[PDB]
Amino acid sequence: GSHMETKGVYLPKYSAELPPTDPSQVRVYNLQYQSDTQGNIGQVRTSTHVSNEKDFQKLCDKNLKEAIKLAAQHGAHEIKYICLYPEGQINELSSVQLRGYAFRD
Ligand SMILES: [Cl-]
Repeated sequence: GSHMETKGVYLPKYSAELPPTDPSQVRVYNLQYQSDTQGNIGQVRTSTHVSNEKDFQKLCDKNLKEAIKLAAQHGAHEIKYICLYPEGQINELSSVQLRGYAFRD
C-alpha cells in the first residue's frame, strides 16, 4: 500500500511532565479488558488513513510504532493498546486507529 501519514496525540491525566524514556525499552502489551486501564498516566491515540492498503496488520503496526515513540517521549515505561476500525464501510478515506494507555513503573 502507498505510504500515508500517521497522526498521533498524547492525552495526559496530569500536567506534570516526565523525563522521556527509550522507546525501544517500552513494554508493549495487548489491551484486553476494561480493568487493564487501571493506573494509567495517560492515553496515546494514533491513526493512519487506509488509502489502498489491504494489509491491515501493517496499518495496526504502523499505528503501534508511532504510539510507542510518542508514549516514550512522554515518559511511559509500558503501553497497553488496541487497534480499532470503522464500524461502517471501510474505504480509501477511512482511518485505522489505535488507543493506547501509558503506564509508569
Ligand atoms: Cl515488549
